Amino acid sequence: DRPQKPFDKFFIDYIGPLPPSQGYLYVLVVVDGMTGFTWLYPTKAPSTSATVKSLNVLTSIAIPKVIHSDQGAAFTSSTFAEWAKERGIHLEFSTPYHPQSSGKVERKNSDIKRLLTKLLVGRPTKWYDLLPVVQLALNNTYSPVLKYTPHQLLFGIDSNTPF
Amino acid sequence: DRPQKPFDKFFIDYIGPLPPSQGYLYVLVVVDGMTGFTWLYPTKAPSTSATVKSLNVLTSIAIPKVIHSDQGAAFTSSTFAEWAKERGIHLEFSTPYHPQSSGKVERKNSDIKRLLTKLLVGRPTKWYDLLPVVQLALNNTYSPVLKYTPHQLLFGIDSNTPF
Amino acid sequence: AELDQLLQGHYIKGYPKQYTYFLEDGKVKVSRPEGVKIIPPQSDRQKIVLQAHNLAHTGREATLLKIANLYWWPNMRKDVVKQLGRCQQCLITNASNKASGPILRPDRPQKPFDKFFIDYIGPLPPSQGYLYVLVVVDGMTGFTWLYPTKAPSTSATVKSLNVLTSIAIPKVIHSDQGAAFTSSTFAEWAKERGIHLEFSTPYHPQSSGKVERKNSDIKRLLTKLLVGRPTKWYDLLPVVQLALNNTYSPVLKYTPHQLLFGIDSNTPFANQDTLDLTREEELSLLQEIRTSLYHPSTPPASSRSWSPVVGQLVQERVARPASLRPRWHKPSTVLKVLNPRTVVILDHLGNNRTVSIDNLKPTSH
Amino acid sequence: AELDQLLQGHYIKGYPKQYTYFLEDGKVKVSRPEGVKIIPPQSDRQKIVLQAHNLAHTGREATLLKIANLYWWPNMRKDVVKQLGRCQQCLITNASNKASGPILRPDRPQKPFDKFFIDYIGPLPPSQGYLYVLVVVDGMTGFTWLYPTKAPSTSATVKSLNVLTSIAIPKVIHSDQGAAFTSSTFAEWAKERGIHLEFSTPYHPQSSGKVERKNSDIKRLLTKLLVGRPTKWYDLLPVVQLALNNTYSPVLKYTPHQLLFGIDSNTPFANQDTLDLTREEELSLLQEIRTSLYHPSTPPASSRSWSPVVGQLVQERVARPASLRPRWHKPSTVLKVLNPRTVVILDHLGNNRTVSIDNLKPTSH
DNA sequence: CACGTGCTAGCACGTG
DNA sequence: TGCGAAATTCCATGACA
DNA sequence: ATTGTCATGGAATTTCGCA
DNA sequence: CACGTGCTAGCACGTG
DNA sequence: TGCGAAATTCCATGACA
DNA sequence: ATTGTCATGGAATTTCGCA
Ligand SMILES: [Zn+2]
Ligand SMILES: [Zn+2]
Repeated sequence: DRPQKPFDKFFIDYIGPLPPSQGYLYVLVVVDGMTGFTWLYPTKAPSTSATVKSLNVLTSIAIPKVIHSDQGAAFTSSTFAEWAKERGIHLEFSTPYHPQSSGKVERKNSDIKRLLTKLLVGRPTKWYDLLPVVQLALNNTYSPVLKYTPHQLLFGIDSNTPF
Repeated sequence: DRPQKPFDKFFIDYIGPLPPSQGYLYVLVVVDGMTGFTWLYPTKAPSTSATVKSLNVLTSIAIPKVIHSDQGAAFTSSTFAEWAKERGIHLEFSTPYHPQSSGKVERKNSDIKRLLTKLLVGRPTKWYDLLPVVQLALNNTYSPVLKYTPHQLLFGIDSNTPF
Repeated sequence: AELDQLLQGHYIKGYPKQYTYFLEDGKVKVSRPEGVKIIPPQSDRQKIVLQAHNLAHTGREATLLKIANLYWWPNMRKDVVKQLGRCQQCLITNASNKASGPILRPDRPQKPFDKFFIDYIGPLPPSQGYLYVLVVVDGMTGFTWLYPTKAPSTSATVKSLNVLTSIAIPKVIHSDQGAAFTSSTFAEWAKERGIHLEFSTPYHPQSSGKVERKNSDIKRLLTKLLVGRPTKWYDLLPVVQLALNNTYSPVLKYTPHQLLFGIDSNTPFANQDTLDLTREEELSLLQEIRTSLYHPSTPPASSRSWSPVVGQLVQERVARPASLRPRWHKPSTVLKVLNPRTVVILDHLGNNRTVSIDNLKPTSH
Repeated sequence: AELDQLLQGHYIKGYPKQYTYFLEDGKVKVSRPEGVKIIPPQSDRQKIVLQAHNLAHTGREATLLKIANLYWWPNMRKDVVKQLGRCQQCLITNASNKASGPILRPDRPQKPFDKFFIDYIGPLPPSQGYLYVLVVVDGMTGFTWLYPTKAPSTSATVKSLNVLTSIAIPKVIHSDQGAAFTSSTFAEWAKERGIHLEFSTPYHPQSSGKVERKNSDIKRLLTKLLVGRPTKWYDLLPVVQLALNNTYSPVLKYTPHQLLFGIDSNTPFANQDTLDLTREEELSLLQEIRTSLYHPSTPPASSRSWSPVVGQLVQERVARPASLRPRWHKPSTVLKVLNPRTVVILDHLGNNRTVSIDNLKPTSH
């Protein structure tokens, strides 16, 4: 229909378990559907409980029209569906075992998945502290398909920390 | 020489002892030489000590060129002469046993002397409390020789409590 | 859908014609220069306006623009202002953008001893176990008396004012509604001596301006005198009192002493200009000075001030508002307009209050 | 008696002739319209002026008139002003009658994330054992972040600003010289991330105007929301943050969200005007809005202001002056004039200080 | 004892 | 008369709260 | 039923000493 | 521990 | 065009300290 | 080495719907 924009769709997923860095065994991955921006939230478990804690911090900044995820327990709960409706966030669901995305999101969720793991052996079981730097790299990473960074597409200006 | 004015001369004297009203056995009488105004200060003894306490309260309002008194102990002390000089108050002294004044002051010191004593039997050994009313009457008393009150000559307007 | 005859092409007062009003999704839309907006019925507006305002309890414009994003109807602001007049929280928290009327400059009391102004300075630094000063300023002359007290009590106000009234009695005594002054004991003491107690409006110290502004000269000189020294001021009140009474107001050309006596006493730099006149020829001249003394007139009104009319909706600055609590009381009504600057209100409690317009803002809308 | 040739009838520059200068008591007198006054030698004047001034540490006129009572000489005021420039106590206590120069309106930061403004709101009413809020306002857009803290410590400022900088890093962070901000630990944290710390002049909160003025909207909305309820604000910072970022500044026509993103997110009354453009055609338009945004210019100077020149004598408002203590420090000198409104002084200690002219008065005489 | 009205304290943090 | 310097008046800006 | 005030010092302005 | 810098408490009195 | 009503812009006044 | 700001609502003013 009409052109893609940010906040149109946030793609979420958990990653873990990981090596216990200060109790945080998982990571919540939120990626803007159009700019491929990335937010990362260290959680202690992949529960609605901590999925809410985190998406609140996020939805205090900006609010997606749609959240899209796998049918992971945390995402399919009533708790979460109630939390969603409350804010006018539409829920969309990747039909089981056959994951769904646009090109962009598939690769970004990949970049992370691997970039996380490299700075998991290279800088070992103390990863918690580094998620902010990860997130910055991720959002300042250059895009082939659109020759602009997430930090550029999102804010419309150059990062003050280029990569 | 040149016409009489207020603050030109204050005439002072002690009166007592009197019936112990709250310890105050004496009264310091200060009368302006020209307006015949009267201030009254209850003291515990006719000492320089309490003559100073009292004339300070007075000389914080206004300051005479001259104080004139009998050769009473309190008045002739060094203490008092030092206190006087400090403020540029000239001391004058009624030559012993033959008291000195103008017409006006002689009668006013009389008015008081008697007016005090009437409200000493009529309202008995509790006089302290009444000195303010005495003082007001005294200063609002009408003058024959000049057809004006002390409160008129001093402030140049009618008292808000006429007598 | 009740005023929907616009869908057939009928005209309804206040709706422009050079547009086209269609239907989509089940909603009456309109094509606009701005974009394409949605017109809801009369029944659905009041609610929408509220929804919008409620987001941040926004003012007129900020509230409209949020609605601009989706809707158009005739004179939306008319509906929005209606709502801001009803929102309780906005009315009791938003400050005002209207300034008080210009100040009055009350006539100087006519004679010395017409009016007395009083206030208490302190607590101060403990000097000889005294902590406060009772300042007594005479209206007309500006002659000022200074009484050291151990507390600002009736108990001790009375004590001082007796020593004072030995000289004369005043017609009127004016003070801030300070505890010790609004006691019944003080009312007594004053009734007995037959003096009328006149009281400033609450939380409005310009009312006691004459004292406060003397306080200034009192604190100022005390300081200059206590430089480098530790602050023992008790023994200085005498020195200050005399000195101040005996200092010229430039715009008056006269010391308060002079305005009270017509000649200087025996104080440094004693003016002798009226030396040769009789006391009578001199006391007359004084009656003259007192009459033609410089007096200021009210300054011009501020471009955007307000003045109170009877039965107007008006709110009162909260006494001592708590943290995160609104700074204005529930709105109220003007009963009596004592002057361009003082008003008696049907209070929120729901008493009579005589308040200064300064502690008032006109209710908006 | 040295310039006494006037007794023989000789002329001395600055002394009028149409009077007659005689002798009485052993003092050189002069007959005047005012009356008959005493002229003392040059040697005796400075002392007399002092005697007179010292009575109440009086200003120019009030000091002269006391001397007028007894004396005349050529340009007495010339001698009197000389003395007021030397009296230490008057210079360090008398307030000023010269107003600051008109304010500067600093250019709005160019891009979002150029400048960050921070301050701490509180202490507040204990909500979930939190007592303060760290407010972070972006210069350009006015986008604002709200972090609940248990104290205004570096410890916890760092904590918050990390969560923040995950989105982006700012070039510059500006704050009041608040304890936690002027720590070395904070300098570190900022050096590490390579961000320049820029500091407001002391005791001058207009410098942090952007935050303070956002604080206002933050406290105001919090209150409207906590009416009738007990004040538990912790759970409301989220709600406030979003709402505020998403409320139109009337004079800008834009929400801070919009100035940061170019489209609204999924928040009530979502503006869709840029719906049909590509993200690229849209992000371009934003670069445009940001450039031509309304900006105020400095207001006109006050009739009686002052502006600082190098090497001028100037004094500094005492930090927190004691009771009965002077409100100004010993006079000092201007070294560098950073702008019409900020100055570096040879401090009284005797350091370098960068102070706002507001905390300065030009030394008189 | 809490409430209305006229005054100044007080506490925080980081550093020396 | 009119002109330069002195002297007096004007006033807005702050502190009392 | 009550109401702002006045020291202060550059600047503006009116008076003064002398022709 | 006192000092510099950015915040709100606090205490008084008389009356109900 | 030009006129009345609507709608948008102007701005000073306060609160953040 | 650093600098005041902006929601707000009557009032003033510029744009609009219709001839
Ligand atoms: Zn509201
Ligand atoms: Zn001095």
